[PDB]
Amino acid sequence: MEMEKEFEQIDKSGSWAAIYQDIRHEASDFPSRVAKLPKNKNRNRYRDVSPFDHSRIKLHQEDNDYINASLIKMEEAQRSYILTQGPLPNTVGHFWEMVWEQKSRGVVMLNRVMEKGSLKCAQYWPQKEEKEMIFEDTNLKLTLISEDIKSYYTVRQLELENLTTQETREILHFHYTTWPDFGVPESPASFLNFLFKVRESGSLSPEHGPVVVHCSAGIGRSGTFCLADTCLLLMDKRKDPSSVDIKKVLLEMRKFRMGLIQTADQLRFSYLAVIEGAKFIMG
Ligand SMILES: O=C1CN2C[C@H](N1)c1ccccc1S2(=O)=O
Repeated sequence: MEMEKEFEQIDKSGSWAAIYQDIRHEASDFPSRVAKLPKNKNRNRYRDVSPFDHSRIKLHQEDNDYINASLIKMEEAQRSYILTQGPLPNTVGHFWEMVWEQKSRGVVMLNRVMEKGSLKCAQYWPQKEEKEMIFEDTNLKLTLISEDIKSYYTVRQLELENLTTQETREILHFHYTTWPDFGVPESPASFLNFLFKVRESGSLSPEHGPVVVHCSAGIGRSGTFCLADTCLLLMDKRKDPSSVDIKKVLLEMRKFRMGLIQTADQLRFSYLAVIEGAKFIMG
């Protein structure tokens, strides 16, 4: 079926939970043996969210190459994304090592450091120009260059230096700051505006390594971001845009990381975002 009318048909019939459970039943199951090794316990935020072995990002290190991060490679859309958990106190150096080694231009953050009164990720970037951060375990230096605070999101320019070679690179930090503590946003308009700002920066384009996208677990909000982006790109590429099937795209993405889209409300919000986004694109 088309999307917008499949949408109204699920709303009127109140069957979002059943649609979402079908997706959960049909989703791929692949091994995640490296994630579960005892030496990696303090590298995982949640025991039930792990990268598959076949698609995990490897650190360029001989001691321990493990990080909780996955490469989502979308072949028809010609887009790639790295989806990862919010960094832990003992993995902030690994996180920036990955950004460096994979040649990413941008980092997309969809959570606040504290939500619901608990810590959802480490404070992994510097908050003041004159107070830079040094990660001694991976030999990197990180400096805040500029910050632009808007009503729904903040954009930061950061300098990452490999202290071993003295090479430097400019990294863009795109921080969506207004996702509610409970539920999903009422309108997709500010999320779409944010997606378009990431696109306009070049951070999603083939002349760079894959964008790094995270929330707390790196599957819910993060899944919503890449699902909406890929669906909108396919609608621009195909002769028949009504052929884009959001449930099929989501199952393709779940071949590369488990659990993408965590609730039926997140699934409905993804539909809404793609539907509204397709109208603004045209033309
Ligand atoms: O509260 C935490 C802090 N760490 C990351 C994660 N959650 C965890 C989970 C199991 C054992 C140890 C750890 S940790 O490394 O202390």
